[PDB]
Amino acid sequence: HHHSSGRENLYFQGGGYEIPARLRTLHNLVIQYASQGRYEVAVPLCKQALEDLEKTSGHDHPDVATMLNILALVYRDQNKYKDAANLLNDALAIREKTLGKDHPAVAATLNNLAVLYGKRGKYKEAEPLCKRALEIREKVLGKDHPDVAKQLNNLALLCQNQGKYEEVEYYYQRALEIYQTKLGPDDPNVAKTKNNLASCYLKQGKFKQAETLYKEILTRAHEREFGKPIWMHAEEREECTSFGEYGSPTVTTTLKNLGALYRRQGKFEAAETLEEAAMRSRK
Repeated sequence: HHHSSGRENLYFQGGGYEIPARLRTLHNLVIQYASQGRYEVAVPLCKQALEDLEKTSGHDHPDVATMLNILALVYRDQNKYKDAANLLNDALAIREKTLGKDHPAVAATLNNLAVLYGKRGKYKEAEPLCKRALEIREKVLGKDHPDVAKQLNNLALLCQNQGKYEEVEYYYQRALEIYQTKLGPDDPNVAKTKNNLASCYLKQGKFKQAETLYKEILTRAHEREFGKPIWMHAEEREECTSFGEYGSPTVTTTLKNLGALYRRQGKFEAAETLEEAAMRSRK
């Protein structure tokens, strides 16, 4: 019944209140079968809604673009990449024509082309599409909106795949700046963006800068519960009488990361500490 704002370009404005009930049902079935990956049913029904809609309002209409966008994504999941790119451009052309060059639906379609090219390793081609979507999101939502930040994270990983590390660090820091000011410092996106930037640092050999971000994430996590963390204990075990001295999903990964890093550093007692603490945090 409900759908993410990220897939809004696959749905009719508001209800679709004035869309004939037949075309509304036909749309819901296309969506339903495509979810189950049952493309035998999904495609004809889509081709039919497309045919039915072209008769009613012509090819250059927002609803044609909607059914094209749905179909284009079915073709992409079928690994029919060239066909998918064609429909999305056709859908882009219509949306530019009927809704404006800087409409949210346009940004959505560009983010679909960029994803398609990127997942096919055509990062250079994807990059401007992603940047146009970002210039649209800025215009519409404002330069400090969390959705503008979400977009920066996608652009930064697109640039990372091209080794453009100076642009990457900038985008990740701009996105972290937004998620820290516009959202809480204990918002999950803050830790997510930090791990992403830490990954970039790792590529570059900046192990110490990544170690810092892992520690920062693990500190605000502990300080939320009881304002020493697992890593201070790890560093204590690394350095080292009647009885012995016996002893969030975005955090469990950070523990796997810092454990991996300590191991990379050859700090094995500190590594085992976090590696064991990660296995515990998973279960």
